[PDB]
Amino acid sequence: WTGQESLSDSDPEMWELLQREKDRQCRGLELIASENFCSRAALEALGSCLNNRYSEGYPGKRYYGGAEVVDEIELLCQRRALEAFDLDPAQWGVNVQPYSGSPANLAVYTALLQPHDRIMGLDLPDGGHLTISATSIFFESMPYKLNPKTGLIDYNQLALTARLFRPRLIIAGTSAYARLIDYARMREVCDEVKAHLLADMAHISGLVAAKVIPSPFKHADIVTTTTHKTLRGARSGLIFYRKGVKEIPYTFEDRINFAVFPSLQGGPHNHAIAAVAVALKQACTPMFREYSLQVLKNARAMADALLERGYSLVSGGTDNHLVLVDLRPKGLDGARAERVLELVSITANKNTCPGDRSAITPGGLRLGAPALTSRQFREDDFRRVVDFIDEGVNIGLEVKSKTAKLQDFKSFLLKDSETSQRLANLRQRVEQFARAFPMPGFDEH
Amino acid sequence: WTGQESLSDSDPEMWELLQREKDRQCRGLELIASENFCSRAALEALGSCLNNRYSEGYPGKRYYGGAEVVDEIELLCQRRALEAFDLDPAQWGVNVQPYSGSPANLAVYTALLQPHDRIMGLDLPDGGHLRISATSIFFESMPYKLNPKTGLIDYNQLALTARLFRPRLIIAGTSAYARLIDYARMREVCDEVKAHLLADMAHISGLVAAKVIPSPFKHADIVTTTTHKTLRGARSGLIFYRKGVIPYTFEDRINFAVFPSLQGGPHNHAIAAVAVALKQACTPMFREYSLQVLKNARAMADALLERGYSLVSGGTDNHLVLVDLRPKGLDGARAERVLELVSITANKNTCPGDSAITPGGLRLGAPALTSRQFREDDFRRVVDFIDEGVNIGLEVKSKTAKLQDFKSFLLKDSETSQRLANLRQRVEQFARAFPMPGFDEH
Repeated sequence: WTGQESLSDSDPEMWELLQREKDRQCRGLELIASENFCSRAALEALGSCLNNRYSEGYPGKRYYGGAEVVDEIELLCQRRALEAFDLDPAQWGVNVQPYSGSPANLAVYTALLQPHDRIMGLDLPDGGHLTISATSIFFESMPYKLNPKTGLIDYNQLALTARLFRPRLIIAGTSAYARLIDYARMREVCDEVKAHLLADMAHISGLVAAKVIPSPFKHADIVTTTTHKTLRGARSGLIFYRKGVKEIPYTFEDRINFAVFPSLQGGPHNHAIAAVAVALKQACTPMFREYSLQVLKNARAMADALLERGYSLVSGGTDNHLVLVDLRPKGLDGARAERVLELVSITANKNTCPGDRSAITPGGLRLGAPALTSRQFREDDFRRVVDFIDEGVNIGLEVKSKTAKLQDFKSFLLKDSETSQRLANLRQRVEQFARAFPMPGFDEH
Repeated sequence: WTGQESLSDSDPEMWELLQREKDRQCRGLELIASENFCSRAALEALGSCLNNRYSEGYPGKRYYGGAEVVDEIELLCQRRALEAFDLDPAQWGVNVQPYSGSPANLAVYTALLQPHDRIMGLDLPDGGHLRISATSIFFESMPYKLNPKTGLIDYNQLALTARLFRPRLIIAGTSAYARLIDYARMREVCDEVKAHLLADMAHISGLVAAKVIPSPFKHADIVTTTTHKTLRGARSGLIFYRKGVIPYTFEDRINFAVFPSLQGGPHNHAIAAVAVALKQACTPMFREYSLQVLKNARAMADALLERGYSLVSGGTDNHLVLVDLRPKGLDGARAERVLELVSITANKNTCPGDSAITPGGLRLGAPALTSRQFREDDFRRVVDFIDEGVNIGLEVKSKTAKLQDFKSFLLKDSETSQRLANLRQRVEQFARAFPMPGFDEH
């Protein structure tokens, strides 16, 4: 055992699996949950010897051996994050250790709130498509809601209801929201009621960095994010925090750092920090701004094509990487569409429409442009992506007429021969279209 | 821009640093914190398109598109994990999503306890340096004790205080303890006081797989671990739990605590790397490696005993040895610093008789160097270099008063820095010649 023998030679079972995922990403239309195709350079650092370094604690104050290079990476990653978001290092700091998105938010909560302190966040922030929570368990949550008429945040009810609830922390964030969040309005409500504003910009950070949308940094105390959504890097988290005066100084740095370690996490994933750091250098470039504009252009193109075929869209359209389809008028629910699209190699997830209760089978569907725009899709290509989605939906409506239960519907897609061929036909064309485009990452895996 | 260009071309600055870490890993003696060197096959899964795959939820119940392949990698990793610890699928399940060890443990607390329920773990379970823990913040913790004279865990005193305190959960686990933990005895206590036994085998779990030390699964009903210490995999975490039988109710709650309570999407690249490594862990080869880790610890202990270093608890049954430097007249602060400057990695440790006192100890481990085909004679050779480091430490501790002055002296003094550079070069020669698991250059 050398320890240096390839994956394909030493573990065929797993290499066979790895290749199926690479083929699927290449052959399919990837529209799911603001995901992306990570670059080769970032991935190289992600699966590297940096995986082997213990480095509990923080750069500067690690006195045990070996953490000297890893210090310089962590400190580099910070500067590049502050650069990507055009932040004054005197006014802003950043903690690059959080293992993913949720651990980033959890570390902010435990840093600034006592157990049982009160938090407010948007109800069903990610769509509610998987029907307690950290927020709800160790602290006292109260949701604010979307306004069912407009599909936008009901900032009024949020302002009115927060005066009564008295939260110490309000979250400004939603991964299933196709419009721009009014951070200044959220800052009003927080200052009045005497609360921290946390901008969770998980799925839109690359857009914020490229300056194709308004920055929550101009208004938020704290900003959390992910690094694998619209930022195009590795799966990781970040926590940005203000520092300096306003002379009463901010006290975020030490509490936020102490919450990540030692309160919640162990030693950081230095492989992940380096892969993030690669992607953030990439994000600073003009190439990434031109990409981010194309993301918006493509999502708007997608939105228009759906509208032009008589689809309803939650909130009328988009200012965003996302477009939320409301399928209820068209006659299909989200679970049904979600499934049918999988079988023709199109990844989406269902989404709860504003107005509908928990027990209604979500009638919407969340789509997003980041992944495919990274494969050099233009507006024409997304217009043609919608042709494929619409055809898939029309198969669904045919099968809805011939079936009753969700389980009847689902079996009928596989077993009815006239349906399984129409799906196979749409799958073959979808796949003929998608393969032709380039793909970021490695050739083979 | 393709996103397909090499790291060295598109980011020379980062590539430089990456190779400095790889170089430092090859030329150094690496004894810190039970860390290891990950297989190339494992790191190839880690550097992969699996990074791109969203899959919040669990296999079989993920109805959004794209998850078909990742459903299989997750379930395969579970079977490969239950296989590696010789666990029957009817009696044991395993959750392979924890982002690391501390999330793996935190998920178990929230799964089983309410907030403010009572817990008991070992005081300073990791050691010294770097209401503190999240376990202290949300729950009501009262620590249990090492016996300050012997070095071992005070099982009698633990049972005394546990009768008073009425804990709901007890944590068996220390990443700074050179001994076997009497899991039978801890279950006897937890049965008596009606409490859950959690076994955090984080640092030792590779040894448990290879059957070279006794298994906590015999006596515990929840087991957490890491996958990058003795298991040699990528950085991650696991939660093993009972199922079957009057049935167990751990599966649903544990799963809910991981998602949606504490985590978002799983890291499927890391899960896939773990799965590569648990396959490696099921082989006779891995058992050779693990026996050699235990024997290289003893070989390291005995060479330190043979120069009259006191070791906490007399020695080791383990992958690591805990060196008491209070007799020798140096502290863990100065020791780890000198060793760092001659490419030897270790960390300071609190000795049983003392907290706010500079830790007069040292934690050294086999796993990493044993993975470079180090034998007993190579570890006695390691102790030679460590001993020369300690000696230089005493040489400087005489000449200088405070740590700020001490550390400055190691760089600024001409005669010391040359004797350092000389020792360093003899360590870097010795180590560079050994083989290294992983990629050639990064």
